[PDB]
Amino acid sequence: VIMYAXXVXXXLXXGXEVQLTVTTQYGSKTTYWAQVPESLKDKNAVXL
Amino acid sequence: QVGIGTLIVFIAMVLVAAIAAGVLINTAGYLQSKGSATGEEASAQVSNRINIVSAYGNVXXXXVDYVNLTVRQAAGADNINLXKSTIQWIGPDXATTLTYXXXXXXENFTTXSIKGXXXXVLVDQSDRIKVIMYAXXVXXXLXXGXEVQLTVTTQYGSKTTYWAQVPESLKDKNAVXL
Amino acid sequence: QVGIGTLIVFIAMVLVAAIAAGVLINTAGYLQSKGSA
Amino acid sequence: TGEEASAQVSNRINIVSAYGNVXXXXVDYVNLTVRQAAGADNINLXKSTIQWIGPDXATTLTYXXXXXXENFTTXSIKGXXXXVLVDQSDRIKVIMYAXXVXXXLXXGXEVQLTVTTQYGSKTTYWAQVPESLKDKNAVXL
Amino acid sequence: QVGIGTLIVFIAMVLVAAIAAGVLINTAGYLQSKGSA
Amino acid sequence: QVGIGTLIVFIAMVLVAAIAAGVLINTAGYLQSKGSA
Amino acid sequence: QVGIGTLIVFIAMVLVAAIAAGVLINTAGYLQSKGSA
Ligand SMILES: *[C@@H]1O[C@H](CO)[C@@H](O[C@@H]2O[C@H](C(=O)O)[C@@H](O[C@@H]3O[C@@H](C(=O)O)[C@@H](O)[C@H](OS(=O)(=O)O)[C@H]3O)[C@H](O)[C@H]2O)[C@H](O)[C@H]1O
Ligand SMILES: *[C@@H]1O[C@H](CO)[C@@H](O[C@@H]2O[C@H](C(=O)O)[C@@H](O[C@@H]3O[C@@H](C(=O)O)[C@@H](O)[C@H](OS(=O)(=O)O)[C@H]3O)[C@H](O)[C@H]2O)[C@H](O)[C@H]1O
Ligand SMILES: *[C@@H]1O[C@H](CO)[C@@H](O[C@@H]2O[C@H](C(=O)O)[C@@H](O[C@@H]3O[C@@H](C(=O)O)[C@@H](O)[C@H](OS(=O)(=O)O)[C@H]3O)[C@H](O)[C@H]2O)[C@H](O)[C@H]1O
Ligand SMILES: *[C@@H]1O[C@H](CO)[C@@H](O[C@@H]2O[C@H](C(=O)O)[C@@H](O[C@@H]3O[C@@H](C(=O)O)[C@@H](O)[C@H](OS(=O)(=O)O)[C@H]3O)[C@H](O)[C@H]2O)[C@H](O)[C@H]1O
Ligand SMILES: *[C@@H]1O[C@H](CO)[C@@H](O[C@@H]2O[C@H](C(=O)O)[C@@H](O[C@@H]3O[C@@H](C(=O)O)[C@@H](O)[C@H](OS(=O)(=O)O)[C@H]3O)[C@H](O)[C@H]2O)[C@H](O)[C@H]1O
Repeated sequence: VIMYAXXVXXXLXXGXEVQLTVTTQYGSKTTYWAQVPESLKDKNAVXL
Repeated sequence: QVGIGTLIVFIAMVLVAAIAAGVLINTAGYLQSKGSATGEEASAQVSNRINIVSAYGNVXXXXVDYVNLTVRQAAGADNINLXKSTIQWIGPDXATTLTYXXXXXXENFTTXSIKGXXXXVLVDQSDRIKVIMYAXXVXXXLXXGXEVQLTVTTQYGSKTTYWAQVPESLKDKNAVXL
Repeated sequence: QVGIGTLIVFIAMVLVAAIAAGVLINTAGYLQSKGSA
Repeated sequence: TGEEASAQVSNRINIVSAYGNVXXXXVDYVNLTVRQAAGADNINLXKSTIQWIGPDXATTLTYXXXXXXENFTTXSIKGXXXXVLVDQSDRIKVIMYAXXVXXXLXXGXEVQLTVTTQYGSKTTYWAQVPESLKDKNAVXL
Repeated sequence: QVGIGTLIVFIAMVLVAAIAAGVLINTAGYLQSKGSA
Repeated sequence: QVGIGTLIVFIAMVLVAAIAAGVLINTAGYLQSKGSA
Repeated sequence: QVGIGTLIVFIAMVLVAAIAAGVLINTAGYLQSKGSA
């Protein structure tokens, strides 16, 4: 699932946390607390 | 007619179970997110720690004016930011808690680089950053014998203590090792 | 009707235990890699 | 119920270090430096209470604004707010007048501080004054 | 009505876990202060 | 709800280990500085 | 007439859950005092 964060919000810096709820058509809800690593120094890709 | 009655009650049971089933899962949804985050932060607090390799100090006239520390990230430590860390100075005159700045003085410390690209972050195991502390701008210089207690604390809460004991004599020493 | 209600809740209890099982292993997975390092 | 109980267990307030002033020949202030625990949310120190089991008076301290009497005052060591811990890197110093709560503090005396947050998580710190305070401007209880 | 029974029993396990959780934290606090001293 | 109860108890264990780990490292910290002097 | 049956049985479940719920609450209380001491 693709999400352009610099267009949705304002491009997350370090530490910035986002709470996502993916709700299916029938109604089932899945929560994910995607928290950016507190440091992004010399990292090409991170694991939220 | 009894068939008509049980049908409507049956519709109630599937809806009542669905509500009970639903909130049973979303409650587990919150706790698993909190449980996952708690495990990561708890391990970070234990592991992401700063090791103090060495500490020296410039000597003017006969009183130590600067206190420098070469810091290195501990074993198995992720990125450590030296701007989100506070150094607590338990000296002979004051007891302030130093914070980060940008070129030292006052009740703030500055970090110059030694080996690395970033002069404020410990990216790899092989980087050393020098923590500049102005003793003449925090207390009242640092004469002989006057020891201070420094505890560098990272943002996660890891604490490293170092007793900077000035040499008992400061005569004919341009720079000494605290 | 009680049997029907039990079956729906049974699915939730199965799924809830799976979620609790999952985080337990995944947390241990991160810890072993951090511990090994 | 699930949300509240999880906050009760998880959101806790940790204590980094303690230090206090030394006037004449005794300790008059007992300052702290608190920090959020693993995954703790916003901790409002204005809604928390500190239980003081001292050598003399054993009371429960509430919050005020500059401290004396039976209250504590919270200054901000590092952060935007000075009464609530928001980020993991926030440090707030609580100030407690030991010459107002009790009759100052001498050597050997120990204080049992229980910092209970609003939700209920309790952190206990056994502040022990050093057994000698000769020629010390500040100590580390 | 089987779903109803789960709800209150669910609430119970939240509390007993909270009660169980506490006894370790405050106990470990004592050995924390005692061990340091 | 057995899974839900496991989660909160799991949060207890990590914190307790975090407290216990904090004791040993800081306790060794003072000994390190005292021993060096 | 079928709706009368599920009402009374519903009353049984909440009490049965409450009876069971208390059992863990009070039992956890004993080990809390037992464990703390
Ligand atoms: C801890 O590390 C800091 C790193 O900056 C070091 O700082 C330097 O101390 C010098 C001195 O007080 O020891 C000071 O020296 C003056 O300025 C120099 C330069 O212009 O910066 C230079 O003119 C002269 O010193 S030197 O280059 O001959 O050594 C002197 O006039 C530096 O400015 C200062 O940054 C601390 O000394 C050390 O303890
Ligand atoms: C190590 O930790 C330090 C802690 O101070 C951190 O320093 C801060 O970095 C911020 C950013 O560069 O990441 C910078 O943020 C300011 O505020 C931003 C926003 O309004 O919040 C933005 O205006 C600017 O930053 S940025 O969006 O262009 O990146 C900036 O004005 C803080 O000023 C800076 O102290 C380090 O980044 C970290 O490595
Ligand atoms: C615990 O934390 C409290 C936080 O307030 C701290 O309180 C301050 O102690 C100062 C001193 O160390 O006793 C005291 O100093 C006087 O007042 C200063 C100012 O007007 O506030 C200043 O005039 C003088 O001190 S200084 O600026 O030269 O250092 C002095 O007359 C502060 O008023 C007091 O709030 C405790 O010390 C600490 O233990
Ligand atoms: C930590 O907790 C403190 C608790 O005092 C909080 O500060 C207080 O917040 C109150 C409110 O929650 O904003 C505010 O209350 C005032 O008085 C109320 C009433 O008359 O008693 C009411 O007018 C307003 O509040 S409210 O009813 O809308 O909630 C408000 O004017 C207190 O003045 C304020 O000190 C801190 O913010 C928190 O961090
Ligand atoms: C080395 O150890 C000696 C031990 O005698 C110590 O001196 C004594 O300290 C006492 C105290 O700890 O300050 C002091 O006690 C006096 O009497 C107390 C009471 O009336 O019995 C009380 O008034 C005062 O002490 S206290 O309650 O505040 O602790 C005090 O006036 C003794 O008189 C004193 O000889 C040295 O200080 C230490 O360096």
